[PDB]
Amino acid sequence: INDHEYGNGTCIFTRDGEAARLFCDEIEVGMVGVNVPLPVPVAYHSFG
Amino acid sequence: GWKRSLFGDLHAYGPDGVRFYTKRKAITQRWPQRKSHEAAQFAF
Amino acid sequence: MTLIKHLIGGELIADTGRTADVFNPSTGEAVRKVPLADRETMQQAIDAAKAAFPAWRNTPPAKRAQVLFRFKQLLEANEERIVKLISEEHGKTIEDAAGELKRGIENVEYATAAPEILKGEYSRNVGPNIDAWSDFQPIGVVAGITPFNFPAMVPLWMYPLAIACGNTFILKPSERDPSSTLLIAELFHEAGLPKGVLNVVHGDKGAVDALIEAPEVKALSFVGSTPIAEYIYSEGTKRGKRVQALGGAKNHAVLMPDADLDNAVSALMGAAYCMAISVAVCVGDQIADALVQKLVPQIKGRDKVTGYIDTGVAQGAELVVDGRGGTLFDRVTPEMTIYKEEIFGPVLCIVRVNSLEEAMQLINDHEYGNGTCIFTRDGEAARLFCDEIEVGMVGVNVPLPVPVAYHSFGGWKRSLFGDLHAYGPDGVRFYTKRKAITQRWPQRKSHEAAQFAF
Amino acid sequence: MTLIKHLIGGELIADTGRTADVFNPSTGEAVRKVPLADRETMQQAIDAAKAAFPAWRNTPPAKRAQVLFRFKQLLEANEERIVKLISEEHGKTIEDAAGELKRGIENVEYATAAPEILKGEYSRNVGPNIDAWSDFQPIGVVAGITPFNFPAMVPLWMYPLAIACGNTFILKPSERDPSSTLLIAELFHEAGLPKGVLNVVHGDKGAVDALIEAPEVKALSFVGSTPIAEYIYSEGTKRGKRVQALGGAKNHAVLMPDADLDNAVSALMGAAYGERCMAISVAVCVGDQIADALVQKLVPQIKGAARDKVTGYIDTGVAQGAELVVDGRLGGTLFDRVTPEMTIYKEEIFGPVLCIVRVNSLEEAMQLINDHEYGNGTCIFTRDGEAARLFCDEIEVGMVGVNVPLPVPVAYHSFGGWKRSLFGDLHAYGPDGVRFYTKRKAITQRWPQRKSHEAAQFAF
Amino acid sequence: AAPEILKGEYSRNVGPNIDAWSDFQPIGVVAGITPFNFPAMVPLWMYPL
Ligand SMILES: Nc1ncnc2c1ncn2[C@@H]1O[C@H](COP(=O)(O)OP(=O)(O)O)[C@@H](O)[C@H]1O
Ligand SMILES: Nc1ncnc2c1ncn2[C@@H]1O[C@H](COP(=O)(O)OP(=O)(O)O)[C@@H](O)[C@H]1O
Repeated sequence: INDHEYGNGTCIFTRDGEAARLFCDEIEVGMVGVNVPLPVPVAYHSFG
Repeated sequence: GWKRSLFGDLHAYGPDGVRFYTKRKAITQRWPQRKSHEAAQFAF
Repeated sequence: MTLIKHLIGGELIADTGRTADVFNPSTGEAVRKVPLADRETMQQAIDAAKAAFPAWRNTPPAKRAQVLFRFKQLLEANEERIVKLISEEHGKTIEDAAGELKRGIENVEYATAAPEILKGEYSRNVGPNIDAWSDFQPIGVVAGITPFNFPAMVPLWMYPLAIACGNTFILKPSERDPSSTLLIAELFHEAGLPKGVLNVVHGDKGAVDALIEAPEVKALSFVGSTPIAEYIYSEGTKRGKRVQALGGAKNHAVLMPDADLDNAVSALMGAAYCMAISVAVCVGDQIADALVQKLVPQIKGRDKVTGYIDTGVAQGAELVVDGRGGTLFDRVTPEMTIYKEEIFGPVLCIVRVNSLEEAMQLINDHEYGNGTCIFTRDGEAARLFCDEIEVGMVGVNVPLPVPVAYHSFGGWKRSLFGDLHAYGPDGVRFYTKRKAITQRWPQRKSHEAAQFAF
Repeated sequence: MTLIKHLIGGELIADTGRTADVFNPSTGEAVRKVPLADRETMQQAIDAAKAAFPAWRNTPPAKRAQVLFRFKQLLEANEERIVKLISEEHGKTIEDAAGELKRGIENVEYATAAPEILKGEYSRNVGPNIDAWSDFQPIGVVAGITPFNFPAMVPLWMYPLAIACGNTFILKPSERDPSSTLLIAELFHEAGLPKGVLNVVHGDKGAVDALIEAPEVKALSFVGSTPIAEYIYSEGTKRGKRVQALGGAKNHAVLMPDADLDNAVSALMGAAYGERCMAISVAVCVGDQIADALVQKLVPQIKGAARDKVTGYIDTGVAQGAELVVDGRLGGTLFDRVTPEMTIYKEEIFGPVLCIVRVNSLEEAMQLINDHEYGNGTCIFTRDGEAARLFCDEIEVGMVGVNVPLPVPVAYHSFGGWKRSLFGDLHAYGPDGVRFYTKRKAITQRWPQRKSHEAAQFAF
Repeated sequence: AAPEILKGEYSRNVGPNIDAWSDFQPIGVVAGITPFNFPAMVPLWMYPL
C-alpha cells in the first residue's frame, strides 16, 4: 500500500489489537478504518 | 509549498516546521462483537 | 528501652498502664514500648480537638495553605531521619521507605491547594433584599485509624486534606511502627499548626472502640484488614458517623486463551513473588495448564500459613508448589477457604473458568479490589472487560502501580493509589458538608435608639 | 372499569394475579385496578433491561441527548393530559400538578446535557507503547422506587439522568396513582427510546423485595417514608448495591428572642397551614417569652377508622403532657410544650400540625435539630448577626434560611453516602446524581509485540 | 515544547460501538543538508524539531 501512489482511505479487518495498532502506526494513508469503512467515496492521491 | 522562515519569530513560524515533519492521522475503530466468549472462540 | 509519648493538645504525654513492645523486624529484638490507651486518655484527645475546632474552622484559607506548605518543606528537610524510622520498625528497603514518603508528600502538596477548590458563590439580591450564598464547610472532629504497612503515607493521605478543609483530627496509628508517624505529626506542629488540631493517640481495639463510640467524632477513616474494616464500617454507620474503610482484598488477573504467556508470567511473577495480584483466573484449561508449566520452574528462589495451605489441600485444591516461600495452588474455587481468606505471603491461586463472562462475574461478585488485569491479544475481549469489570483501575497486558489490594466499603469511597488530582475531590467531599444559605434582615420603619437593647 | 398495564420490554403487558384498586378522592369511588407483580413478572423486566444495556451503553452521547430532547418536547406537548391524570388519582389542584410537571421537565432538561460533562481523556504512549485513558461509564441496570406525592417529578428526577448516563432502568412507582407515571414512560418510548431501556413494573412490598434481591440490579433509588427507606438502605447496601434513600422527616424553624414575629408567623403560617411552600412541623423557641408571644399571634390566624390515626395522635399528645392549644378536629392543630420524648415529636402525622418546643439556648436548639434524623431545610428567625452566623456554621441541615423560608415543600432525611438533594438547584446537586449512576475507570493498555506477522500467527 | 502542541483528540462511541481519534505522527527518516555560513544554527533549526 505504501510503495504506490497511496490514496486517501484504507481499512484493516482483524480481531488482533497488536496488528491494528501496527497498521495504524506504519500505514501512510491519512484516514484509517479498523473493522469499519470510511466516508471517502472516491480515491485520490495528493501531490506536492 | 513546504515553506519555512529561517529568521522569523520561532513561535510564529514554528508550526510550519512542525507540519513539515509530521503527518495527520485519523482513525475510526470498531471491534466487531461475538455472541459468546467461551475458550473455544480463541487460539492455541 | 525508651518510651514513645502521645501527642494530645499540642504536648507530648507519657502514659503508663497497659503497654506493648515495638520490635525491629530484621533484628528480631524489641526496641521500645507503646502505650495502649484507655477511654480517659482518648477523651482527652477528643476534648482537645473539639476545643481547637471553632478557631481552626475560622482560620483563613490562605493561612491554612501556609502552614501546610511549611509542613511540606519540613518533611523534605527531615527525609533521611524519617525514612530511617520507617525501615527500623517496619523493616523495608530504605529506597522503598523513601518512595513511600515521596507519596505522602504528594498528598501534602495536594492538600495545600484544597482551600482554592473550596470557594463558593455570593449573590446580592437573588430576591428582594434577599442574599444567597453557597459554602463548603468542615464537619467537625474526625478520626483516622492507620495500618502497619505505610506508617508515613496513609496518615498523610487522611489528615492533611481533612485539616486543610478545616476539621480537626485524631490519629490512632499502628502499634507496631508508630514512631515514624509521630515524628511527622510533630513536624506539623513545628510548621505552625495550632494545638489540638492534630492529635496522635496510640492504642488498640480499646482505643478504636473509644473513637467508634465517641459522639463528638463525625467521621471515621480506616485502612487495614477486611474483618476490622467491616466492623468499623457497620458499627460506625449505625451511630450516624461517616465511615471510609479500605479492607484488604485480592486483585485478580484474567488470562484469555490467546494471552502472551511470557508477558502474563512476567506480571504474575513480579506481583506474587510493582502490583499486588493473588488470583489468576484462566479462561479454558489449555491456558491454565500452560501457565502452570511456566510458573513452576520460576518459583525457585507464622503458624497461619501451614494452616492455610493444609485447608487448601483438604478442600480439593491442587497444591502445585509448596513453599514451606513460594506457594502455588491450582483448581481453586470460590467456595474454598483459600479463596475467601486472605493470607500474608507469596501465594498465588489459579481459578479455572469456561468463559470471560464467568471470569468477570467471579471478580465482580466478591469484595473486588482496586486493580485488575486482562491478558489477551483480542481487542473485543479487552474492550468488553474494561466496560463490564467494576474495578476502578484496569491493566490490559500490563500491570498497575497498586502494591496492596483493598476493597472500599459503603458510599464514602476513596482510592488510595489513584491519581491524587482525580480522586482528591472524593476526599474533599468526605471531609466537608455543602451548605446553601438564603438570608434577609427584615426591615424596620425607623431606627431610633428605642429600637435596640441595653 | 379500566386496568393499567405494565411496560416491560417495550410493550404493554396485562398481569392478572393479585390486584388492588386505585381510588380518586374526593370521591373515593374506585376508578381502576393495579397489578401487584410476582417475582416472575419482575424477572421479565430485569431480563429486558439486562438485554437492552449493552446496545444502549454504546449509543453515542449525542444520540442519547437527542432522544431526551424529544422526550422534553412530547411532555410539553401533552401537559394538559398528564396533569389531569395526576389530579385525578392523587387529588390536588391542577395548578400544583402542572407546577410539579414543570419541575420534572427541568430534570429532563438537565439530563439532556449530562453527556457533555461525561467525556474523558486519552494519552498515546504515556509509556513506551502504552496508552492510558480515563472514562466515566454507566454501572448497568438500576431501579427506582417512587412515592405517592409526585408521581410525575420524582421518577423524572431519577431515570432520565440515569439513562442519559447510559444505564437501563426499572421503575416501580406508587400503587395509588400509577397511571400518570406510566403515561410519561410511554411518551419516552414514543420519543425514540429503545425497548427495555425503561421498564415500569407495578406492585408493592413483594415487587420491591424482588428488586432488593435481584443481583443484576446494581443501584437502588428510593423516596418515601422513613421506615421503608431504612429498610431499603440497609438491606440493599448489605447486598452490595448502591442505595440512595430519602425518607420523610420534620423540618425545624428556630425563633430567637429578638425574632421579628410577623415575619416568623408569616413563614410558619405558610409552611404549616397556608406543594408551593416550605414544609415546617416544629418551631423551636429559645426562651419562654418568644414562645408565649408566638402562640398569641398564631392562634387567631389558625381560624381561616382512617380518621382514627389523627385522633390517636392528638390524644397521645395530651396524655404525655403537651399543651393542646388549638384542636383542629381536620383543621389547624397547634401543640405547645412539646419535648423530644413525646410520641407527637417522634411520629410524623399527615395534616396541618405544628409543635412548639421550648428550649433555653441556641446551642440546645441546634443540638435538638442535629441529634435527630435531620431534614432538608431549616430556618432561624433573629436580628442578631452572630446568632445567624453560628446557626449557619453549626447546623447540619444542607439548606438554611435566615428570616426567610426555603423552597422545600416536603421534608426528607437522606441516608448513607450516596446523597442526592430533591429540591436543590439542579445544576448544583446534579453531579451527585451523575456520580451515583456512573463509575470511574482508569485504563492502561499495551498490545505486546510479535517479531513477524505472517499468516501463520493468526486464526481461522 | 513541540510535544505539547502535538496532542490529539479521542472520542468514545462517535458511532455505535465505534471510537474515533486523531493523532499527529512523525513521517519516518528525514535528512538535512546544511550550508557553510551557520554550521551551528541551521542544523539546530532542522533536527531538534
Ligand atoms: N480487633 C480490632 N478492632 C478494632 N480495631 C483494630 C482491631 N485490631 C487492630 N485494630 C486497629 O486497626 C489497625 C489496622 O488493622 P489490622 O487489620 O490489624 O491491620 P494490620 O495488618 O496493620 O495488623 C491498627 O492500627 C489497629 O490498632
Ligand atoms: N414493608 C415494605 N417494604 C418495602 N417496601 C414497601 C413496604 N410497604 C410499602 N412499600 C413500598 O414502598 C413505597 C413507598 O413507601 P411509602 O413510605 O408507603 O410511600 P408513600 O409516601 O407514597 O406512602 C411504595 O411504592 C410501596 O410499594
